[PDB]
Amino acid sequence: MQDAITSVINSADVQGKYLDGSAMDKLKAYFTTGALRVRAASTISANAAAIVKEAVAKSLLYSDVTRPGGNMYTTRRYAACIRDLDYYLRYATYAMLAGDPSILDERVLNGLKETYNSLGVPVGSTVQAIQAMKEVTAGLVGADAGREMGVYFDYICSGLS
Amino acid sequence: MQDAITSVINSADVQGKYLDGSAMDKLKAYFTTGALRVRAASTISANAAAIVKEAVAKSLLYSDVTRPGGNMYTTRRYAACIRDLDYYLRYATYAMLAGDPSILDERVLNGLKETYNSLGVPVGSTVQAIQAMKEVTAGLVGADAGREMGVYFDYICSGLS
Amino acid sequence: MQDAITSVINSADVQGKYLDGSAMDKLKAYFTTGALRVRAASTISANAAAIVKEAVAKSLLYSDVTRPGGNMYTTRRYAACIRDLDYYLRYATYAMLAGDPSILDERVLNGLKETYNSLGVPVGSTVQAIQAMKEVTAGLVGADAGREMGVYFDYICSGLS
Amino acid sequence: MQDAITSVINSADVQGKYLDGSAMDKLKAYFTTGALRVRAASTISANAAAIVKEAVAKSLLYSDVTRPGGNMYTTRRYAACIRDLDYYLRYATYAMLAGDPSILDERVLNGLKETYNSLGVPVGSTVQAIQAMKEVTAGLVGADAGREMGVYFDYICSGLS
Amino acid sequence: DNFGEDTVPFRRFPTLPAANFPNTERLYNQLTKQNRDLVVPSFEPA
Amino acid sequence: RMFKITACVPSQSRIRTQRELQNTYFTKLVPYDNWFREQQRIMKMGGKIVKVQLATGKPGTNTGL
Amino acid sequence: SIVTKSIVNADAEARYLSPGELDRIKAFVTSGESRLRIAETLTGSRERIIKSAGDALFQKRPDVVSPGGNAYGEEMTATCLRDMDYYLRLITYGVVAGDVTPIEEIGLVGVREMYKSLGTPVDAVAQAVREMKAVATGMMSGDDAAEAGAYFDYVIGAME
Amino acid sequence: SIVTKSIVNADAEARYLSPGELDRIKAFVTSGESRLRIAETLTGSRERIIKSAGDALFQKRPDVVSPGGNAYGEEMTATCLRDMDYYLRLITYGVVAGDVTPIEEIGLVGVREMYKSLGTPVDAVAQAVREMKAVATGMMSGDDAAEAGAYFDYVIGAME
Amino acid sequence: SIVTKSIVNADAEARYLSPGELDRIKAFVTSGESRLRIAETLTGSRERIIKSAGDALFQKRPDVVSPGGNAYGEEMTATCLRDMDYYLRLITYGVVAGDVTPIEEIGLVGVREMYKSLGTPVDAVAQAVREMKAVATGMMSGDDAAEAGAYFDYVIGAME
Amino acid sequence: SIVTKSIVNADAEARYLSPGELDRIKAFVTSGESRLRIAETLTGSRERIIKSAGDALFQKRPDVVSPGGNAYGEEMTATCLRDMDYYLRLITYGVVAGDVTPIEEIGLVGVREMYKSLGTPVDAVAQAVREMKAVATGMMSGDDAAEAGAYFDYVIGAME
Amino acid sequence: SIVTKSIVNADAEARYLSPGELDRIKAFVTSGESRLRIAETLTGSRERIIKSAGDALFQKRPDVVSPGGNAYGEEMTATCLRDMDYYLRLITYGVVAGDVTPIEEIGLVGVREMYKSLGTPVDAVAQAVREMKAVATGMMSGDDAAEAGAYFDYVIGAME
Ligand SMILES: *[C@H](C)[C@H]1/C(=C/c2[nH]c(/C=C3N=C(/C=C4\NC(=O)C(CC)=C4C)C(C)=C\3CCC(=O)O)c(CCC(=O)O)c2C)NC(=O)[C@@H]1C
Ligand SMILES: CCC1=C(C)/C(=C/C2=NC(=C\c3[nH]c(/C=C4\NC(=O)[C@H](C)[C@H]4CC)c(C)c3CCC(=O)O)/C(CCC(=O)O)=C2C)NC1=O
Ligand SMILES: CCC1=C(C)/C(=C/C2=NC(=C\c3[nH]c(/C=C4\NC(=O)[C@H](C)[C@H]4CC)c(C)c3CCC(=O)O)/C(CCC(=O)O)=C2C)NC1=O
Ligand SMILES: CCC1=C(C)/C(=C/C2=NC(=C\c3[nH]c(/C=C4\NC(=O)[C@H](C)[C@H]4CC)c(C)c3CCC(=O)O)/C(CCC(=O)O)=C2C)NC1=O
Ligand SMILES: CCC1=C(C)/C(=C/C2=NC(=C\c3[nH]c(/C=C4\NC(=O)[C@H](C)[C@H]4CC)c(C)c3CCC(=O)O)/C(CCC(=O)O)=C2C)NC1=O
Ligand SMILES: CCC1=C(C)/C(=C/C2=NC(=C\c3[nH]c(/C=C4\NC(=O)[C@H](C)[C@H]4CC)c(C)c3CCC(=O)O)/C(CCC(=O)O)=C2C)NC1=O
Ligand SMILES: CCC1=C(C)/C(=C/C2=NC(=C\c3[nH]c(/C=C4\NC(=O)[C@H](C)[C@H]4CC)c(C)c3CCC(=O)O)/C(CCC(=O)O)=C2C)NC1=O
Ligand SMILES: CCC1=C(C)/C(=C/C2=NC(=C\c3[nH]c(/C=C4\NC(=O)[C@H](C)[C@H]4CC)c(C)c3CCC(=O)O)/C(CCC(=O)O)=C2C)NC1=O
Repeated sequence: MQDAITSVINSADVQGKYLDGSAMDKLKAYFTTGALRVRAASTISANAAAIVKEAVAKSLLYSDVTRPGGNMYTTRRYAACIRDLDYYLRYATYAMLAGDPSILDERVLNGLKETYNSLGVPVGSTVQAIQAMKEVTAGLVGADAGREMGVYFDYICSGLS
Repeated sequence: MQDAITSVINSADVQGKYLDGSAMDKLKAYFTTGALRVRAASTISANAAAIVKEAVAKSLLYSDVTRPGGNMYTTRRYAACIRDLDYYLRYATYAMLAGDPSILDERVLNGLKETYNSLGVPVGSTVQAIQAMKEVTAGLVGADAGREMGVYFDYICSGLS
Repeated sequence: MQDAITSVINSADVQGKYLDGSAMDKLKAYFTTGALRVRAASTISANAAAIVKEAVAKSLLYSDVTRPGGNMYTTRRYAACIRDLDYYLRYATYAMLAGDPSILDERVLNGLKETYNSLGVPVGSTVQAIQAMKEVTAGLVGADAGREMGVYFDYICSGLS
Repeated sequence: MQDAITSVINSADVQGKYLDGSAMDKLKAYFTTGALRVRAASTISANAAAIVKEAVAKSLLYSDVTRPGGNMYTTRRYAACIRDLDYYLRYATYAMLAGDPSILDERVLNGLKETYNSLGVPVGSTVQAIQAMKEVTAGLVGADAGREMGVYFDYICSGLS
Repeated sequence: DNFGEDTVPFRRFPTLPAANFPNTERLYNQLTKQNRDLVVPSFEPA
Repeated sequence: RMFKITACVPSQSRIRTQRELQNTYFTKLVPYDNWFREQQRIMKMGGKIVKVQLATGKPGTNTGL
Repeated sequence: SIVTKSIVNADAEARYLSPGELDRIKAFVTSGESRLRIAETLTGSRERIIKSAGDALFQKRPDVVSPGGNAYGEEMTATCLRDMDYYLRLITYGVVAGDVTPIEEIGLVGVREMYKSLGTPVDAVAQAVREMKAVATGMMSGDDAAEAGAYFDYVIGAME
Repeated sequence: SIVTKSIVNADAEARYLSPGELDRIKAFVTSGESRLRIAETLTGSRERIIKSAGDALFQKRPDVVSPGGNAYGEEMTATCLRDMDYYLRLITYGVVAGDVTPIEEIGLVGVREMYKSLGTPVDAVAQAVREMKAVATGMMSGDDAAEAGAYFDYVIGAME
Repeated sequence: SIVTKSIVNADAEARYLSPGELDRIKAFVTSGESRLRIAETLTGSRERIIKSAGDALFQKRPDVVSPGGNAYGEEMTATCLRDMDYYLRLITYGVVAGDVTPIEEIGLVGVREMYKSLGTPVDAVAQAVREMKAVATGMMSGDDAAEAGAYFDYVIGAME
Repeated sequence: SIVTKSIVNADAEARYLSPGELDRIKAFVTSGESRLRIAETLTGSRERIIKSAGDALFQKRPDVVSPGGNAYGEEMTATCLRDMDYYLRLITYGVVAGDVTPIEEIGLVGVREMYKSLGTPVDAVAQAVREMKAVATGMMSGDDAAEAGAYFDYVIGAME
Repeated sequence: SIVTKSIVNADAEARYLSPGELDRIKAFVTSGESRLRIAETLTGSRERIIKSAGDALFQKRPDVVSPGGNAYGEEMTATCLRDMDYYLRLITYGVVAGDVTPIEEIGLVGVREMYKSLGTPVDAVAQAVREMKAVATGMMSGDDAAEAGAYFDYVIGAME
């Protein structure tokens, strides 16, 4: 679990030097992004349920998954699906606030692949749902923070695939 | 954990159809077997200790296992052996009653292989003991239910080997 | 967990015989060593903290490990290092008292290798620290018990490497 | 557990009324004193062990209670006494920050008299120790911060007596 | 030793520490927020 | 910081009449702070550890775990 | 079915099946024809049951068919009747199973969470299964209506 | 509040307040004046907030005011306006306290269980707080609207 | 031995060995010659002990040698004497160990379960080890007979 | 930083970040320039701070520089100043982090255990960081001196 | 003591005292005369032990008596010799009791916390007990010096 600040401190710590001016440059880059990161995080926290319901209504609803024969058929599997999507959105918001995708590699993509292979979850439908959620949150909170959420959603998809 | 009934309902549920006549055919097959399944289950439940003692007296007793140098030498290992055999017989009776070996794959053969590799338990002696128990219960409860117990004991041996 | 006595009883038990005269010979060998084993154990128990601090001051202190860039840099890693060394010395004292390195193979070297690979602990620095601790305890408690501690420290190093 | 803000809100809610001008004035009083509370809490967090050891050096040292027969005699009893005084200073800091002594009778003064009466702890000597702790910290943080610390120290001494 | 890795803990009815049974009974016989009192403060020395 | 541990633990004192495969063989995620005490407990059970693995760890990081 | 539930009960209690539950499985075996008849009559008249129950639900609770409500429009009302179809299907599965457990596995675990996601009022669904229960027990003979109404009653109990 | 949360979070950790938490309490102590100004803005114009938000809600979700709706029959709409007044009061409490522990610790813990026992759609309540947020942030300056919309945002987020 | 038990005691209590149990290990070390003499005399006369104890057991309890009993026939009586051989062997192991723990590990954990499986009456085995105890303490000198009778007494206590 | 701590707080409480701590992260974001200035001035004059603080410590507590003490000799005094360098470095890291957590992770967990191993008196180290605090706050402007003295105060509090 | 430890260790195990523990108590009961002789040797010459051990300690560790150390001044050196007198008294108690539960249960449990709260280097206290051990084992015969040095060894081991 590291921020932009903690990754800068960590990188300056492995080689063993003090804080140089380029580290201060990265830190001021993080701060001037971090103000709008805060406002986008509040907007996503306000509208998370509508974001997830628009994501599943965009991609997963009238397919074979939410139909019978898919892995989203029963109400147990539907509730697990909505919970999986809520967790993707929440951890993407954490990675957006920290400015580092180390949390997504640490807590989300740790053993998610093998349990998704073992339960038979389709990776492609999940990736489509996450990308639909990505442009839903991009149209919600704005353009630059939409790109911020975009690279972290893409990090989740790349760790998933 | 599924019966013949629950597997029929499950298969008709994945493809999404209602109950067809072939499902009713499988269900009536299950019932006309299930009456004698009940009587054989009562007979096995009545005589389980004699069945297990005849199984170990048939195969494991005067070998190197119950002797020194084997994995059945101490009283700790002997008690664990009798408990393992009792559990094989009990779960075979459950699979005979349900008409489905999903319980044997679910609770017996889940991690039994790797702990049998890790403790150094001989697989071949266990398989011989289970087959001896198989024809002991076949001579006890009868021919058709002997075949019923036979395919479930063989399922346990195939998951073990 | 076996002593010299329990290993003698175990070996006479696997083949199945009673106590022979050679077993009594090994037992009297264990006793005539065991008196000085007791006095050396009391001496090591009295001076364990000084032994460990002399071991780290001999080998690990002015290197890159206790410096930055090493695995012994932070106070968390230093405290873990001193705890690892204390545990090596304590288990070596237990193996010296029992007269058998089965405890070192049982409790120390069980999964210590793979966690030392996974955390990135240097094996060579640990081996140097253990050998420095070995001749520190040899100069402390004496020559013959120094050899006693020597083969058990060497057992720990051989299981580590 | 409630600060001045939560107690004001609880009074206005048990009334069922909105926040009138007297509640606004109480919250303005707390929001004026809060910066002084913060700075005094930092200054007290600076010198926890020094304030505790100066309180023992003023009251409890060189008296009968550290001599044989006293309740502060042994090293276990000395360590538990230092622990109890650190608790009193820490919770007085918490009650100073909240501006309400509800945490003191919720979490210090709840079963403290019965505990001290069952153990045989002298209540007058520990009241004098808390009074010397109050005197030392009022010498540390000044007049008015020392007074707003001493009101909760007097609360602890009154609930203990 | 008592519960294990897979078992939810449950109400034990212990014997051999002589304090342990009436303290356990006085603890579990109450409902939550029955009273603010601590059922044992401490044990008196011998 | 989470260790994937797999361990086969035999209980020699009691022949447990229930199935208890999870008490015997299990693979689980342990935090790093409690992994030391849990490894000591497993060694006191005497059970052999097939594999340990660490994937949340990021070793070598002095700051931010 | 009843056999899987008796097996997991004898498994958790680590014993063989008692002769009481062996007699229960035997009585279930003999009552298979009656439950086949009940599920047969329910699979026969599912459309009439669904149409009368949906119109009775819309007559009772007009909030769902109102503008701004959940089931507004042609496709939304059709999906409402599709969900009633799924629930009557699970009712027939539990009727032929002798147990409520396939209804639990397929359609009772997360219905509050998923209907919290879709925006469906769950008490309206409980009213829909209430109307389906009233109509199906109006169709059946009274003893078989009591049997099917036990499973319908279980579904509306797990709803609200 | 902020002071309660900092005290408790240092209290479990068996430590004093860290200096970062102390300048957090100091910054909240300095921003209390703007918090009290937002609270007077929300308090003094509660009539127009509740009236306009109820109007926009019943315009947006007419089925709850429609026959069969939970809020039916003048008192049901009017009764709802009291629940909206409760939530605006909790918004004012959370604005003053600097944290959402008044709002959560009073009117958000068992809100799902209560509104399920009353038969109320919780999404329509989220729309009511959404219209209250629209009228309230239409009533203030920019940073004041953001600081009040944070707590309005928390209430609508804790609904769903 | 006593050293493994003192080590696991100091391990569970997470401390070094106390000087009391260091003195216990030292006293065990000095008493090694006496226990070697006891185990020497027992390993000397094991056949005579087994023959007299088996005939005394068959004279006391004739149910095991009767038709229908457990130890009926030549091979069954020989296996009975073989089990008495194993128990006297474990008695010698525990006598030379200074502790009852190898007797526990090898032959005391599941003897009730395995003799429930074979059909052996366990109280008859307790009588057999009682006769072996009486004969072996009849052979030894009284102090060494007390030491060996402690381990024999432990075995018959763990039997019944 | 403050963001990792707010994230682990929202994680353990299993909710999103509150608008209070979003405003805390935003205020931390705006105060980045002031903390950059503080860490800039500290990284500028680290040698002068260390020299004056070490001579003040040796003037106050001469036991460490005495014969038989810990820091006796050229290399031992140089290592003492090296440890003061590490602690001022961690002070700058925590000053720029906005939180005391990197100081905790790198140099506050086992300092009592490791200085118990080396023989260093830990209260002397607390006096050394006290002198470093007094000198660094003597260098800074009073508001920035209060900020840096918060982290210095935390270090000497975790020492003693 | 030995009897307390044996009684408690049999007491948790729900058994009586094993015969090995009983001859342990018997051997301690016989060696009590030599224990009382060592106790009179340690008691009668306490003045010279404390004086010579304080002299050799302050010769060995002069920084704690130099200005800046803990035991600087008249009263502080008197309290230092008083603490050494306390530890010699506990040594005499542990010599009589045959075990270290008097020494540990009186003056070794929270010794680190107490001497950290006083500001005392614990290694210099270990050197004080080392010099006390040197003077005391220089005062006796061989086995008497070994038996007293066991308890002195336990005190210095429990320091570090
Ligand atoms: C409002 C826009 C929506 C709505 C409201 C509605 N509420 C009720 C009845 C009650 N509501 C409460 C709610 C609270 N009590 C609290 O203390 C708090 C926290 C401060 C809340 C939110 C309670 C206790 C009642 C019961 C009566 C009472 O006030 O004591 C009703 C009536 C329900 C009924 O069955 O009569 C309605 C209609 N309903 C809507 O449709 C709007 C979406
Ligand atoms: C914090 C990081 C984290 C994640 C993400 C996580 C996921 C996770 N998803 C699971 C299941 C699931 N996840 C899905 C997913 C989907 N539905 C689909 O079909 C789509 C492809 C996708 C919806 C977008 C489904 C259907 C299941 C349940 C399958 C089953 O076990 O029946 C399970 C098994 C337990 C359960 O039933 O929930 C875990 C542990 N756990 C974690 O700790
Ligand atoms: C960032 C966290 C951190 C800390 C705290 C740290 C301490 C640390 N202090 C050391 C030595 C030392 N530190 C001291 C310091 C002191 N003794 C005194 O007399 C003074 C009062 C006190 C100075 C304040 C001394 C004397 C040594 C040498 C000890 C020896 O060589 O025996 C060493 C050994 C040399 C090395 O590997 O660099 C380390 C690792 N290292 C770290 O990475
Ligand atoms: C009873 C047998 C037993 C052992 C030995 C054992 C060791 C053990 N050593 C560990 C770490 C460690 N061990 C070291 C070791 C060293 N420092 C170095 O650099 C040198 C090479 C060596 C000092 C001699 C270090 C640095 C760590 C911590 C690395 C980290 O996780 O940050 C850990 C991870 C948890 C922890 O932080 O302590 C375990 C479980 N556990 C056991 O149950
Ligand atoms: C419900 C499904 C299920 C099964 C089957 C199961 C088996 C199981 N068998 C075990 C041991 C064992 N199983 C045997 C088996 C045998 N003796 C032999 O030599 C023969 C090859 C075979 C007798 C037929 C032995 C000897 C041990 C103990 C080995 C030891 O750990 O000392 C253990 C380790 C714990 C123990 O000592 O009992 C488990 C968990 N657990 C389960 O949950
Ligand atoms: C067998 C277990 C099971 C259940 C329960 C289930 C429910 C379910 N209900 C759905 C929709 C729906 N269900 C309703 C139903 C209702 N809203 C109302 O107004 C009525 C009161 C209520 C009818 C009782 C509506 C309106 C939709 C469409 C929601 C939307 O499109 O936003 C969908 C989405 C479409 C699809 O993928 O088929 C599913 C999966 N699926 C299952 O597999
Ligand atoms: C060291 C721990 C240990 C024990 C206890 C042990 C018992 C043991 N007793 C056996 C048989 C037996 N043991 C008996 C003994 C008795 N029945 C009687 O009538 C007598 C009263 C009683 C004698 C005291 C009999 C009759 C059999 C044969 C049972 C049969 O063949 O059905 C066998 C089967 C043959 C073999 O593999 O050697 C074992 C393993 N083995 C061990 O390794
Ligand atoms: C029987 C168990 C037991 C112990 C050990 C004990 C110690 C003890 N030592 C004290 C002081 C002290 N003890 C020392 C001792 C030393 N400083 C040094 O530099 C030397 C290394 C060392 C002695 C050789 C000093 C200097 C003080 C005074 C501390 C102060 O005035 O701040 C005090 C506080 C004043 C008092 O009431 O005596 C206690 C309670 N009390 C007990 O009941």
